Amino acid sequence: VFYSFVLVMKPRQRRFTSQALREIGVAVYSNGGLIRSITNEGIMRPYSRFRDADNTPLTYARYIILQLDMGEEEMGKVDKIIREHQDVLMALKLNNLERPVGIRSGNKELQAAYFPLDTFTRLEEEINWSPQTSADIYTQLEMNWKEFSRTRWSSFLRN
Amino acid sequence: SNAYAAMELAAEARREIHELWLSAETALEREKRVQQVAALIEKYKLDPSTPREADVSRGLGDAFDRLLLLCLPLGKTDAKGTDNLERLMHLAGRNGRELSVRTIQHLFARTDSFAEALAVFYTMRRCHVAMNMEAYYSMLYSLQRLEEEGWGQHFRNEYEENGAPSEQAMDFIVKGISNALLPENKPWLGRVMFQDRNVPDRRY
Amino acid sequence: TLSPERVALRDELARKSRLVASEGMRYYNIFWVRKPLDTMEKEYYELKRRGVDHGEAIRKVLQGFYSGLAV
Amino acid sequence: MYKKALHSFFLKVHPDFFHHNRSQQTVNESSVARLNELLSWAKAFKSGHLQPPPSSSFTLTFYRKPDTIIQSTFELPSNFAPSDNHRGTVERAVNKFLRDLLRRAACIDSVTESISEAEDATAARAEAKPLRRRGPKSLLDEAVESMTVQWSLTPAPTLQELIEADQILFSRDLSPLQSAAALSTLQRHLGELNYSAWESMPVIVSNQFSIGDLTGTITIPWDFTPEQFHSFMAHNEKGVARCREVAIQYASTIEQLIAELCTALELDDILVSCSHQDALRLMELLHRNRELLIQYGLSKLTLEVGNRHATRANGVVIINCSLTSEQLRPWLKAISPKLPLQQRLYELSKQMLESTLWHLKEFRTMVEPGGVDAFSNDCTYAERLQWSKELFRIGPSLAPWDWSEMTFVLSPDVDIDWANGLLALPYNFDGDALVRYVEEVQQEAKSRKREELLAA
Amino acid sequence: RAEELSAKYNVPMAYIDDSSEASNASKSLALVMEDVGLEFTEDGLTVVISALSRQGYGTIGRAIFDFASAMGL
Amino acid sequence: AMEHPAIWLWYPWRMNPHMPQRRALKNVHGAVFNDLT
Repeated sequence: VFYSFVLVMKPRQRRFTSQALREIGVAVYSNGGLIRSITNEGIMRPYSRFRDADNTPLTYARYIILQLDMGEEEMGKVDKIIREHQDVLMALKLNNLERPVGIRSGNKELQAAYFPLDTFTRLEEEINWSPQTSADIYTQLEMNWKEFSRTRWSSFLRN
Repeated sequence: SNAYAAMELAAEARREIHELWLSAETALEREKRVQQVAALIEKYKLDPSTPREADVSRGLGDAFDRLLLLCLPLGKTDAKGTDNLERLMHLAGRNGRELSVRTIQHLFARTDSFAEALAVFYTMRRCHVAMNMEAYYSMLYSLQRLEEEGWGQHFRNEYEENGAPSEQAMDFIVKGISNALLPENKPWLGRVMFQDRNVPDRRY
Repeated sequence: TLSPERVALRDELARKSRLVASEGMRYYNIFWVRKPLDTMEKEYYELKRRGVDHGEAIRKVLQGFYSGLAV
Repeated sequence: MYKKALHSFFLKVHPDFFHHNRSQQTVNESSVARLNELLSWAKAFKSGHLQPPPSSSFTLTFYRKPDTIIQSTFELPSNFAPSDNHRGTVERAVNKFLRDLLRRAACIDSVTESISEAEDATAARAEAKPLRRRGPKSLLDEAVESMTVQWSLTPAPTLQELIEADQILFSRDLSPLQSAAALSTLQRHLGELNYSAWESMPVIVSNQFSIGDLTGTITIPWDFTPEQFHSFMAHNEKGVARCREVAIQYASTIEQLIAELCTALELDDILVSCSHQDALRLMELLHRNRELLIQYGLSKLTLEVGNRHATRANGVVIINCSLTSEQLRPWLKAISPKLPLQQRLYELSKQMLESTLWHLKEFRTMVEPGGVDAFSNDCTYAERLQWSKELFRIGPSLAPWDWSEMTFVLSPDVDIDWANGLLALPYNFDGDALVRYVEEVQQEAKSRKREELLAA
Repeated sequence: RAEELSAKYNVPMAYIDDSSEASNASKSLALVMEDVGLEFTEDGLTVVISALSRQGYGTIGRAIFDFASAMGL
Repeated sequence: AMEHPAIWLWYPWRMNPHMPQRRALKNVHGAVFNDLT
């Protein structure tokens, strides 16, 4: 992934959030960029209540992961569009996607010994792992799991 | 019993390929040899349009490399020997196996002329097969040695009728081929590449 | 000690057999697993004699191991 | 040197590859065991302590695969002694034997056996005229390593792993302690005499001497000498081979019909609760009338095979064993509207089972207890899911205390045992009250420690 | 066939018997060197050449050295 | 095609003792990249 954003948005109506995401995608595509992915993560209750433009503390918020491939000047344009949006309370810019964290400030001998195509070609869920994600889930995809998981409920149906 | 029956005829596929390879008769006619390997392709369905789950060629292993150099040299008049080579190389490029250095050195050793070796080069370029960097350098050295013997037959064809060599024939003896990957006027272009520190020299 | 290529092979085979035995078959009372695991090893060496592939040999070995566990 | 040769030899004649023939497999097992003890006393002779061999001259037989019977004799010199000057000529003897197994196997070069014959000739010439001298492994030293680290047979299972294997059976009609005398003193120090090829056979303890009444087991009565069992297995080895072969064939002909019914009807698994000899007729009847099952709405549903025609609430239906072809069509027309209800109940049951297994896994990872059992009591899946989610909700609150000695179990009544490891909870329990109870227990412990420190 | 047999399997030329005059010469030399306690190896011929050289015999030890170096040792 | 001649004596210490090319290639790869700042 070239760039990723975690958009925290106000839980408005469906049409307002749809228009906000549509304007964000239009600003991405008009500057000559590509959307790798956009995923909605539902409404969760954060540990800190963000304030909107009219200084109202919001208890709930919607999280959206946005993975993009854009040029850096155009990414600055889209970031200035996103950070000045009325519905976006907070959005961090994941700029450590091509190079992993700890290489630049870590060991000096282990600085040019990495491969950027290892991290650039995979998605953001394969770089920053979720708690439900693990290596055995990745090995299950290449092991022909359809012919093996058909017998996993043969003991629980009778009890 | 799908996987057991797939390896039942595959062990028979490795056996009957080894039957006509154990012959290895150079006195056998090439027209009688390219019809036997063409019958073996249509028998075991070696076309890459076969479904890959019931593919019998992935179970051949090292016997597939002996089948690849079995269709060489090809027929020049019928121009159908390339079809026996292209069906095996499109399948080899689909399965993604590397041809070894000993295989390609034995593949271009069975090539008679310079025109047939360019057919093998542009078939494996079209079929997108993988190999080692030594396998590419030993291939282009065989293309270098096949053009050199082609001019040696030409400059002796004019020597037998004229009785004396020309100045261009004697200049071919000293210089030889100018444009070459591994020319003889700089004998150090195969030391880093090859593990044996020596260019393989074939004789007839 | 153990040979390191055999170490990597046993690591891959154990990681791929633990998922088919635990989550796949849901069979925890399996007896004498060393004989099918060494049969997996010896079938892998039988397929590496002819030198077919790497992943496809693991596929056929896991299919034979699944059939043996079903039997 | 001899690593590739012995590797290919043990790749050829190993008994784990011979599964089509059991007699070839057990002869290869006996030959591998004889070769292993042969190389064992050869290394013992090379070490310094000399023991008499179990056989001075014997013919060893292996089987080969064509992808073929290899017989070779081992002979000893007639002047054999445990003295030091015979420790060398036996080293040239077994090295004469092993290449005799390697020449007939056609897996080595003749240059390699010429090298070994030249090495034995140098040793024989240097044994006469004494010399002096001041390292690669030989054929024996590479053979023992290639035997032990790669091609060793799997060891025989012990009695403790045979207890939990459901392989040790006994008829209780004799007595409990008759079976205990048949087990304790006849399996601990008598298991060494039992063969390695015997270890696949389950053992029932019954009245008579026979080779099986069930599918693929063998019987043995009240207390026996191991020579009697050795003569018993040497008397009817063909029957105990054929019973294992017909048991494997029976399991395979069950599993192939199960696999074709799973792939054709797009279901998960075929369940059976009756005798398989009567279930095979129903399975082949479903195999013949497979397109009639495709024509009806019988798909994506597990099928149980019982004795009563009934339908379980979690989505699985029960089909009787005794069923004819002319009775199959009214039976299919009887339960035809009930099939999508069974489908939606099966999907709901799978979703609830996945949810409660995820909640129990998160409870096991968060609080790390001694064990969780929610599948004990026959309850609905809603009660088990509610119990698992209520335990998952109070997971972080029980986190400052370790519960590695106690068992969380589902019960119809509250039971909090602290002297034992028991915490039995109903499906509808207030987790906040349980947190208050453990907080009051900690308050009791803290007040007891404070009063103990104030008393001293 | 002994010249490529010595090159393929890393065996010296004196250790291969092809019923030659050189093979019979190496057999007679090894049969004599077994009687004095040596082994007909790289280290035995060093003792042979040194024991000849300490008693004169420069050309004889040089001829034995040349026959040893020609026959693979 | 021909049968090999018989080997009449052999010692295991002869078998006791491309690799300079591998060591030089490793030293070249070290001096090109690995031994740098």
